Amino acid sequence: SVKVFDTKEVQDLLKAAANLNGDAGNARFRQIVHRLLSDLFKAIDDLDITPDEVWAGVNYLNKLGQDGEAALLAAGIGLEKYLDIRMDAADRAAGLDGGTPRTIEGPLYVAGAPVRDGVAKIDLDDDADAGPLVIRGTVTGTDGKPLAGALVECWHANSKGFYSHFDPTGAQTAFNLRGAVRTDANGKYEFRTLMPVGYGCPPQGATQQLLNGLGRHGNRPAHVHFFVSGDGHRKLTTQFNIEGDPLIWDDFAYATREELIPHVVDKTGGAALGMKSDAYKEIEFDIVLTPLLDGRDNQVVHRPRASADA
Amino acid sequence: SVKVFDTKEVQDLLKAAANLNGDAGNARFRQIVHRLLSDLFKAIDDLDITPDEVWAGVNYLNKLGQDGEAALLAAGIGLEKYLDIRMDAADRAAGLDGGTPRTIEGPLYVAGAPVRDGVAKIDLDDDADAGPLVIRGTVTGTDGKPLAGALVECWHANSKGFYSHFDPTGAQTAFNLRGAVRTDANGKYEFRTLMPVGYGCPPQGATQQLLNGLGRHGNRPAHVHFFVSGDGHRKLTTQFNIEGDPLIWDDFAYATREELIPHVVDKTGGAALGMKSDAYKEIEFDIVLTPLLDGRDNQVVHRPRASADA
Ligand SMILES: [Zn+2]
Ligand SMILES: [Zn+2]
Repeated sequence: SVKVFDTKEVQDLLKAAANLNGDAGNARFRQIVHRLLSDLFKAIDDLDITPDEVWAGVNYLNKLGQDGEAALLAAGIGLEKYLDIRMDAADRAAGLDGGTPRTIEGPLYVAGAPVRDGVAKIDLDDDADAGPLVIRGTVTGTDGKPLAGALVECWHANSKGFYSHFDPTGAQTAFNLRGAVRTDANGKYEFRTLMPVGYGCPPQGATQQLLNGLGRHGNRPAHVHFFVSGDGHRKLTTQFNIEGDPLIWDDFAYATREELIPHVVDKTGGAALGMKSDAYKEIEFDIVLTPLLDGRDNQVVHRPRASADA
Repeated sequence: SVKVFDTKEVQDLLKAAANLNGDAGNARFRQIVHRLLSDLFKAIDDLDITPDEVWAGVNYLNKLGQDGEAALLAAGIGLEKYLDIRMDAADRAAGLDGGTPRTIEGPLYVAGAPVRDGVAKIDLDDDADAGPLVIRGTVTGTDGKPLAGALVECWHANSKGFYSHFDPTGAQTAFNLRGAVRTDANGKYEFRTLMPVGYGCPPQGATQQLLNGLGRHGNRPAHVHFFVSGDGHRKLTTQFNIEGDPLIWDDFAYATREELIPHVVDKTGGAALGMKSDAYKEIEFDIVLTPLLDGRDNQVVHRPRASADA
């Protein structure tokens, strides 16, 4: 067995490849690339990764991008959760850890949903196998005061586990099961929707291929995603899990938090809300936002996101 | 900046994501994934890589695979050269460092070229801007005796810097500038071709995008690729560079070696050889192969490769 990482030839190659001694340029980017390349080269050296293994990994990266799944893989190997862990640690160090917990966004947000006042009905497509669901709650700040005019956005899957704009069967209308509500004067919001079923990775796709190699499933428990925002407060990325889903603590993207599992309550009187049956389920999901730090939101995330027109 | 990498929560997440403790999955694959993931998480912690930075990297991985350029990036950030450095070290440790030096294959080999005995004309398409070139040499073993019936394959670019089967203009015939010759009884091979000009990355592609961010060019000096094989000997991947190219020691893929820069000789008498002018250039490139180690070729590489019919 041979080791070459700590040799002058290898260190010169890394310096050249990242252009550390180049003209003035993007020093931060060169610093990051040098670190990632150095770590990769050292891992190849330490584990004696063969050329055949490396070229299989290179081939995998081609498939990953061809499938458009790099952000799904980021969820599946815990990187997305890891970013939340680092934001959580920064919040604890600054006393901003008293609100509704964050969790991962996932890769399926779509911008452009219509904003309603107080109540939105977001099931645009018929879904016979999904029962009616009312999600409602109150938004407050950590101080305790309800927040009027706060913007509550949600998105979730249908009974086949698919999201609109990402449904491979093409069966969904634009913005089905996606919507936004401005809270009323008492901080209240309400979504009228249908019950989600859990998501699973595209079985032929790159993420599931890698999970298969690891001996891992690619499934998520049923859940609903949220963005919540409002004047004077930081933007919350969160979700809640559907109580009783047996995958709730075995999510392939590691998103579950014990504070984010509200009760599912059987109700009647559905016709008064325009639901499709008298019997329906209600989930009360109250949300607590944190104030800005020095007038700034130190944890909002910019990433590529889909958009569409109504 | 927070430091969370060493915490139990993060170490547990890494063990889960790579399924180190599961019964299922490929053991070697889980080990490699855990190492790469652990190193990535530590780098993010150490350099305080922001979520915005991480998601830009994720987006880049999508573009890289969409462009089909993972193998081109592997050459461009020195990973392909690095594999050669590790193979060279193994050969030194085993006493097998006495042949013509290896260099990188690159991503543009195509299997299927018609095999000729002794001499092959490989410029099938006219190319007015490239002058005539003869490449000839003798294949020997490390003992200095000629190897008869050894297979010498070469491939190189036209005057526009493009290879057949990878020419985005579609202008080249199958196997243009791609040869395969079996050496004669005296070990000799000869190719009659045109002079290559250097390759450059697809300018809108992912590899050049990353190089642009580093402040690096994506150009190669003019060169000719070789595979050389023969019974009882290991398969050699190598190249030679055209003497005098201004980029000869500034290859973006770091492939140049001092032993692989043969002298270019001005000749006359081209018409008798079937060349398009009386004056032509000649390059003598002798090749030394190494015998098998314990009956096996311990350095042959299996990677995805194109193929075509003549
Ligand atoms: Zn989801
Ligand atoms: Zn080349």
